[PDB]
Amino acid sequence: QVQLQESGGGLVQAGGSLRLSCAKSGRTFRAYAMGWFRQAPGKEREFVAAIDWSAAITNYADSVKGRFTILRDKGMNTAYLQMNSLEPEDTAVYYCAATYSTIAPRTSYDFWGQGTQVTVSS
Amino acid sequence: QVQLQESGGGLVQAGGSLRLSCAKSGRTFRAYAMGWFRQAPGKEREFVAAIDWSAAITNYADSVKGRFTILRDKGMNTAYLQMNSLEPEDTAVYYCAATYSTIAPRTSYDFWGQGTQVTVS
Amino acid sequence: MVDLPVIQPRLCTHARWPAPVYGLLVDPSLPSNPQWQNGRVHVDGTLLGTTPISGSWVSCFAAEAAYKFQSGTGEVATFTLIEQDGSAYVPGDRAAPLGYPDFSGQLEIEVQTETTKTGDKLKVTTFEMILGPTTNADQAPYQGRVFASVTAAASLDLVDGRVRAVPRSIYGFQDTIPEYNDGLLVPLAPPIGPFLPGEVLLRFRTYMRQIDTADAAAEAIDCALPQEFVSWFASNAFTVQSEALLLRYRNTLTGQLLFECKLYNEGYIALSYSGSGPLTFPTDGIFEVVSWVPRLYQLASV
Amino acid sequence: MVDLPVIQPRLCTHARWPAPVYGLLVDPSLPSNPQWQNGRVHVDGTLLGTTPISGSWVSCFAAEAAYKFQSGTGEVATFTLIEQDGSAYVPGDRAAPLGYPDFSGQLEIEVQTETTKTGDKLKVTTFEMILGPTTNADQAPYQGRVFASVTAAASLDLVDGRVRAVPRSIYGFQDTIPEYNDGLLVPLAPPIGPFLPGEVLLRFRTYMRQIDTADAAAEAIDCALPQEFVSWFASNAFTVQSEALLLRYRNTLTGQLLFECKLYNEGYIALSYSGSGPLTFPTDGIFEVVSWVPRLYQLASV
Repeated sequence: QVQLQESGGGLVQAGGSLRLSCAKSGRTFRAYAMGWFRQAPGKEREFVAAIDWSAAITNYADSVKGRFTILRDKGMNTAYLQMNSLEPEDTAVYYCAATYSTIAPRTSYDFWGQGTQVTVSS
Repeated sequence: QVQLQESGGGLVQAGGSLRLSCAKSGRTFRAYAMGWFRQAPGKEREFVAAIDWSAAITNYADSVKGRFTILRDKGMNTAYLQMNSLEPEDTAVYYCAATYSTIAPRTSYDFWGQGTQVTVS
Repeated sequence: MVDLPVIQPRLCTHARWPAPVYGLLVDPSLPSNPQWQNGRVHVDGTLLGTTPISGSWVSCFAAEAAYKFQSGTGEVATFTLIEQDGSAYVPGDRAAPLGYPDFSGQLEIEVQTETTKTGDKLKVTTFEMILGPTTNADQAPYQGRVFASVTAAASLDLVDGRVRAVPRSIYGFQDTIPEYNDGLLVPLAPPIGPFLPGEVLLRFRTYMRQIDTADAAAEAIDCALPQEFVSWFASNAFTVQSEALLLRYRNTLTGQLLFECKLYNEGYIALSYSGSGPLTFPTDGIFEVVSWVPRLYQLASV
Repeated sequence: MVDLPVIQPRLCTHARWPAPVYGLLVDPSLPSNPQWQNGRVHVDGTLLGTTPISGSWVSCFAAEAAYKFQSGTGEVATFTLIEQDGSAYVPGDRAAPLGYPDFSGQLEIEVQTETTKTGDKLKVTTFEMILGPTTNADQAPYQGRVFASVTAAASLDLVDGRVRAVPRSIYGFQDTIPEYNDGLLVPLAPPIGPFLPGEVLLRFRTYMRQIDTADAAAEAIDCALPQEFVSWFASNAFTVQSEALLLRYRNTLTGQLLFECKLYNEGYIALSYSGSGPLTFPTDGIFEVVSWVPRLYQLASV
């Protein structure tokens, strides 16, 4: 069956960098987007970034534009989130997800990582 | 504009035959079914029969199966309803209709003819 | 001298629908003298009708497409035809642009489209187009204008631009020439023929992707020559010595004769056959040229 | 002696995607020795890789299809491959059945389908199929098994049966060989080459129906020879006398030489070009055979 495995979560100082990676394994039957979501303690799961299968289309949340980049190679099973100028409000469990699509959606993702903790200390 | 011109209604005795015909005129931009609906006084417009553009598919209302035959030439603009063993319950205004389709649908027709009165003794 | 390409019919391309040749047969219950406009070439390489050299042109057209939404109809495409190489289409001594379909029914076509309505921006859109008969869309490919449409609840917001329409499927197929000029006369390649008494047309058969009833047969379409034979005559410069060529169709491994036939120099093949129903042949033989022969040359019966 | 079909490139069929040849060029910035599996033939007529004789086979496949619905994924097609003439496919000394795509990305395909639902019973259904890269669908066309799928809320109630998949569009195109054997090795036609120093590959270019963003370029795909050249060599029995044929590409009308090139007997054309960027040529010229030349023949620079 389809699995996502993410890593690269840690503690970093405000204004620091961190890089998350995700890999998909198992059989998929057509093109799939890969995205990053986050969930801070108590609050609701929010979209961070997504990239299409062709790796030509990206969607970002307004709060991460000019700070976070999502990376992927055309048709390939790994996605990366390069998180720069990190701020304490970026603290959360970051989840990898994938979904059947020719674009970079913001919602309705079918496949989910186990999540990785990012902590930014002021 | 799509127009449907009907011929062949009128008065007939119980157990007799009539042939309705319907000629589509005006430019259409893909395949269209030709069909017959009918409306008795006080009742809703109900489905009678329909034939797809290819003239290979027919649907009939249950109440007319075995009595009525719809005919059409492949891709052509004229449909015929051969109505045999007519009965008083068959008295209504018969409407030719047409609708873009690759089948013979029983509902949701876009184009409508004037209607012709059919009266059985 | 005139030779033929060494290619088994089952490895050849059909000349009227873009698919493999699957069948080889005679059937005297079928119209004897069809007026096909594709798959028509003289032994001397003279193309007739709308016959293209490239198999990829067959049952396709290119155009400047203009799109509008018309509520109760849907999305309407008006196609201003060009030749498939991008050169201007000019009304001339043939029915339509080269490769334009030469049969009737409703074709599903596919075209590259661009939309502004948000999702994919470049994509491929299917339209429905009536080739024929008349009393439908008033098609005029002779004059460079044809019409297609598809059911849409609202505008697809398509951008005008260049397309090459390729065939997806046929609905209500009929093997009679389409509406080329809104009911007006067009220049046609002549009916195939004539045949000696007892001679019948050899048919190269393929099957068309169709919309039909659950129990319909495969939808057969026939042509006079596979596309490899068409391009072979057009890309060669043969000198014609007589009215016909005797061919022998032989088993590729043993040389066993399956049948002899005549390639009339006007681009059609006759067998001498007296049965009333269809007769099929192996598709894994080779045609060999034997000799120039006169019109009246009497073939061995099959 | 060797001759070529008298056909302008612009009137020829592409050998890797089923469309007209639109462009003729060299481009040193591109991969020098591509490992294309279609459009590969020797001047002596030996077909290489998955190269079919018929243009209709290019970027297509035939199969027994088995369909299932899988909540969350949609309708899934399992294709057990056959050769496109209906004969059995056996893993052998090439990557796949004849004409199987030799590029990567997601191919929208069309197949005849039969449903038990109400409405159209025989119709054409579009599926999405990953060609490559690996880490996607675990395709094994070398073994005779590939998978496609399409979004559906419910079972499409499709009947299992024989299909011929034809290409509608390409998404995420990349000109590298697809996943032939679930990431394992397969027998391959070797890279195109070699070239003398200064020599570059002549490319016959077409454009692919694509799914992309608004401001994408046409999606270019190149081949070594047009399909009419492939069938010409395969249908002739030419004797090879040395490493290459000297060709002249001439203006049909003025007789003016546009360039000279070497057709290597292994089925690719070299020009001497030292620019770093692409150089396009008119597509309305004619290739003529001058003579057999040795491997080390020095072409005039273009």
